[PDB]
Amino acid sequence: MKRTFQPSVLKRNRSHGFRARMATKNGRQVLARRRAKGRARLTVSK
Amino acid sequence: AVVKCKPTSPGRRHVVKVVNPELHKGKPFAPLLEKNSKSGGRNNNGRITTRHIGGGHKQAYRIVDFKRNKDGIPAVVERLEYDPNRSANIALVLYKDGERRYILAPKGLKAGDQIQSGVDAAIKPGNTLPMRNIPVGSTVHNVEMKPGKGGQLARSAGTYVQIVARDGAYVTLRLRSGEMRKVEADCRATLGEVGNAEHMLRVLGKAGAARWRGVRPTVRGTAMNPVDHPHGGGEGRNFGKHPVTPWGVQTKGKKTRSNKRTDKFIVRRRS
RNA sequence: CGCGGGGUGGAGCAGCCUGGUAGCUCGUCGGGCUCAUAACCCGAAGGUCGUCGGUUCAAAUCCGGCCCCCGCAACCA
RNA sequence: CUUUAAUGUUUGAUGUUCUAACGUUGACCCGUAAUCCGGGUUGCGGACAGUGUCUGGUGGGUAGUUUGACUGGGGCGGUC
RNA sequence: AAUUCCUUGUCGGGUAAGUUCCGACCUGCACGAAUGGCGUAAUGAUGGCCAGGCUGUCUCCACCCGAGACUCAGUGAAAU
RNA sequence: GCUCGCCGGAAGACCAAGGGUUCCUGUCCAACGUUAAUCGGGGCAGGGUGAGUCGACCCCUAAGGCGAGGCCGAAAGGCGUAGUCGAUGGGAAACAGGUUAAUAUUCCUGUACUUGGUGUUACUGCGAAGGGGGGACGGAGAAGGCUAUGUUGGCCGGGCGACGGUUGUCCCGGUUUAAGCGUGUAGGCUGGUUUUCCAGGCAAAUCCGGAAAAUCAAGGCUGAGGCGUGAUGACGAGGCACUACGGUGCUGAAGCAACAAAUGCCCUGCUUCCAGGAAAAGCCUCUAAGCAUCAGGUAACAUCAAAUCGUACCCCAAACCGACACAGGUGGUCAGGUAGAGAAUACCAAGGCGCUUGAGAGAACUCGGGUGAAGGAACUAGGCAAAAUGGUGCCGUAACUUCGGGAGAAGGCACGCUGAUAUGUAGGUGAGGUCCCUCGCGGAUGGAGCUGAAAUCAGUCGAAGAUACCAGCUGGCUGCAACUGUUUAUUAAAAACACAGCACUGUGCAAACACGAAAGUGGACGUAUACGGUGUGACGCCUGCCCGGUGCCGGAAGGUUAAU
RNA sequence: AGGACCGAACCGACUAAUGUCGAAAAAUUAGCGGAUGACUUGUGGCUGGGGGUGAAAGGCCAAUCAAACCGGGAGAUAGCU
RNA sequence: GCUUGAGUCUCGUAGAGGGGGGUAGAAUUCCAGGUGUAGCGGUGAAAUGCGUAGAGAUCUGGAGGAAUACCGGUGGCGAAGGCGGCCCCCUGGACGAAGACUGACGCUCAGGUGCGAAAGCGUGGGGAGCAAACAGGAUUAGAUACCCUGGUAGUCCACGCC
Repeated sequence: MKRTFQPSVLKRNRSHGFRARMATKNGRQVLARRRAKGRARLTVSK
Repeated sequence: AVVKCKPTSPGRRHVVKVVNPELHKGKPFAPLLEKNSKSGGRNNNGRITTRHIGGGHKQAYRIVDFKRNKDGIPAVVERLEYDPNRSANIALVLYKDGERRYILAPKGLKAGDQIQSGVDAAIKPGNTLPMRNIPVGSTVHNVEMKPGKGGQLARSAGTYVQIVARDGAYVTLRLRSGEMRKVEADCRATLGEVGNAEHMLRVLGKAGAARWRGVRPTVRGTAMNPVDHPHGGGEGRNFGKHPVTPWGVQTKGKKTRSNKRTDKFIVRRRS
């Protein structure tokens, strides 16, 4: 079997990346909530 | 020509090819080529609009001269090349001054036949000239719909429209569907009938034959569930409904002739 | 067991619905046409309206029991 | 009052023609090396087409719901 | 009959014995001609039946080789 | 450390991805490891990743994304032109050896290469977001020439050997060498060169293309490997020398031939068929607006620059994905010996491991298996499971059929080893010698050596010669479906779906239909021999009657008929 | 030449045993089907909730699908326990 | 050897012999418009059907497929089946004329080969008229017949088969 998660960081940053978020309006709402909730790990990064 | 293969393999016993020895066995004139990356029956929004379209073999798009604006210049057809995008054989001709172009090859066209376009050409297959010079009763193809459009009518294998009459300005063309159309005499038209007329006998013989062509399997509505198609459902083959399309529109005899501005051009509908 | 319909001269069918009067075709009988039959033409007879009872001025008919026939149903584990 | 002829007048219903509304996913030029698009020439159609508002029709393509109770389990039959 | 309720219908073949199988009879509850009909070489990890072959499936199980099971030392759960 | 046993087209050795110090050394044992543990992918501390040539970054595109203006939409926002991004694609250049506790095509030794700046010398016209060439391309098939690699022989070095033999046809180990440069072959492609002219290449063009002629017959492009050179160099088995006893220092003979031969290379070839097989840049070349005592370009030489980032370790798994040190899953490359058709399989080399609970006992019973007298499906829903058949050459082969098949039908015969034909044949490769030459990597001729099936006869061994692993059960009748294929990922693989074919029907292109408030796209850069929908589902013989109900199509005279 | 045949890797998943608090939230073993094609697979994009995609099973859309997950209406309503 | 068999050459004759590529006129059907108005078509009679949504009658034009009036005759050609509007090209056979040449090369002919009306069959076009089958209307004791209105395949063209 193949458990549903075989990673590839390029596709990870293309879908959940900072710029992948900031480029759209809906993404801008998310970080607004993330900063308000005070979560340190806003997105996926290094 | 048409030939039937020997029944060696199951799926070869029904294969009939349209072999033609005069087809150039090499690669085409590069400067008249550009990629034809497939769409997959998908629009700008990625949704599948037209079904049954996908897969198929990758083919490059050739550039065909439909307009024929090079007037008063003779041309010599070099080789009848094959084109993947159409069902008609194309001919790579070379103009007297030195320009090479592709045009749909007529029926009676051999290697080396002299052809020229323009408003003062001789009555010979392959020659292009406005319809107010063509004799009444003659047969042409690649008819230009609007003046300068390029050509919209009769462009497939063994296709030809017949010029019936000339109502002064408008000329009456009896189209391929047996429909009477009206078009202006200013438009150009190429003499003769499109070649490779054996396309009607070319049977595919096997299932994969449609796959590499680009055709994808068609699932009937009688097999699907009622949630996926207006038909379907029931415990074992129960059509019982008036035949329709996947979107409710009743098929099998429902006219969708709705343009209304082109009714002034149709003399007699397709009967 | 239940629901719907039906039983009309010798036979197959109208008419019942919304009651007082029973028609059509074939068949039958007698005559005629032909040398004889059929066919054809003319005339006529024949119906307890399944059976009983109630209701009604009056019952093929309205209502109910019963007999026979036809169709459906007789299902879910 | 009826049948009615000419004139003036009033609008409706069709036919034909025209060009200026408009369409132009026809050709050409410029903005611009750009097949988007805009502007300008020219041709083809033409007060159509198309859009908006009101309106009759078709309409399970689509949506929100209804689909009784009693019942010696329910259904059917029967009843209210 | 992938369809025949009645039915294991009737007859014949196959078996010592055949509610299934094969070929016919038509009494088709309720087959049927593109919701296609009747056949069809080849193909099928397809449905049913038969014969040969070969065997522990079985008549009837017997012995033996290994991993657990059992005992000792260490670690050490679970449903309830 | 000495034996034993296992994988060995992997359980080996390297990368991408993905993790993130797990790599190496010292030390420690509570917690972690399904047990102990001075052990470890565990804790602590320290150390380790060196690049002009590898890869990314960078130059340039695909799918597709974002998108100035613009069009469109209550707003958000959608699409899209110029552009600009985006590899899994194309584009410049390095190989051998040595060295560490851990890194090395990156450091050192030796020998080379590429892209540019600046300057000098000698010459010459250069110059685009513009044109052309090139880059540049499909599947399959077979052949020829080689290499990686392997075997044998020769040679060199060591041994002559704890139970009989072994100075000989004996045994064991080794016999390694690249990039680049020159030569430019086997082979492949193509007729060269010069003069004139031209509505062609958005303008121009000496370049490309085309149309007339002359002269001569070759010239040119491309190309693995071979031979020199690189290299009187490195390496090299075994000795010689010191032991912290792990290893270091020193030295170092032979280093060739023949044959067999890949799926690797020439080959991004050639032939053939069809379903007809990216784009742009770097590079080369031609010129425009222009600039010309210039600037730049070509060649040679000197010098400088080649930055930033990754580089450790794991990478068919105790580190990735599965909560775990989990019998699962994970793309690419190299891939030897014997037998064998083979990357199957059996046993081994290199190398890596014995799977992190063991020790006794040998009951029932359970699982993984062997054998089994007599019978041989009587078992049972049913031959489910097991058993059995199983290879190669040849003999022989039915009903039926679409004349291809059916068929490897079925059913049989010979299979080991030794000698002989022949101190190893037919065949393959092929040196020395001889001759010629348009002289080189040449062609004829020549045949030693090397190598090696298969057929027959004769003899002999066992119960058994495809002796193991490996490796079809066959046939008769018949239902359904034509056939390969697809499907309920995780109970249904089928008669279901798909299928080419056939028919009906809609659509004249601003096409129908479809996504979409719209614009715009798909359909299609196709156009009735086309596209969409529906139905049936190869093929053969056919495909009957009905327009009442319903839907659909056509025609409108009348009745009815909303808004206005 | 072949949706050709036998048969590895690769892909798939027909039969049986074991497993069922498993080694594993569908695997292992012994046999199987395809294996030049409608083949398989890597990397990277595109299509999305009454929508997507579908050789069509009402299967698949992150171990969840006759309508996914997360948050908000919302302490929904419940003649019921 | 010869020649009276047979065959070949020179000059001409008549012709629907065959194959291929074109063209003309009449008529029928349908479509379009105008003129114009109550029946048209059909039969022994009648009806189904068509028509006042305006047919038929009539004039002009156009699209079409098929057959070739008069010439035409127990006339002609070819082996036979069979073949006729006309034009062009290719091509076959028979006969007459006055001579020459080869010199029996002959006659028939199982098996075999080829050609061979119509109908019928496969693939692709075409489709006016006519017309299997079929339906309806009559006649009839019955009419799945003869009669009448429509009418699919086919009849027409190309390549094969029987």
